[PDB]
Amino acid sequence: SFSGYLKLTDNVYIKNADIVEEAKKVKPTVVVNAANVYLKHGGGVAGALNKATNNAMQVESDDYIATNGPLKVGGSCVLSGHNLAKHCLHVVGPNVNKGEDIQLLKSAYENFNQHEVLLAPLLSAGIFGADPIHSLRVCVDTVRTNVYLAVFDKNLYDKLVSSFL
Ligand SMILES: O=C(O)Cn1ccc(Br)cc1=O
Repeated sequence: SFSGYLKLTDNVYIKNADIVEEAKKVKPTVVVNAANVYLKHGGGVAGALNKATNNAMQVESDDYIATNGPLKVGGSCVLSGHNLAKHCLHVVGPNVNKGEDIQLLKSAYENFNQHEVLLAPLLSAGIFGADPIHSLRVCVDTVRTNVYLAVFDKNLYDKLVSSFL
């Protein structure tokens, strides 16, 4: 199971970890991907998860987009977790760098409530441009299911823990 996590609330846990390495170790039922609406897994968490699947996540995602069209910002889809998890929940948080609406971050986190337990990154953090402290606050105030947050950057992990209200 999940180990070495710091408990933030009744249902939110956090660890300084590479989510790919965490997924390979725990083999969770659900790993959350920081997806974009096109499921183009180029960089950040998406690029790293996709590379760990030997591009199988991207091939599967391109078939999903060909059939269904793009996701909405704030939306999600459930696809295979390949060698990382039973399922991958591709969640689209708003990308501030692309001028997307930051109020959609709460809608993005609501997707986590459809899964009892998840391994996840902070939505809209990193290359998505949002304030990670604000993302963690929205996470704790929105997600009611068991979420295990993997924060890649040590300095950010330390700041998130020390500033947590
Ligand atoms: O650490 C993360 O999980 C995401 N991330 C990565 C690197 C930096 Br710097 C900021 C940030 O939000």
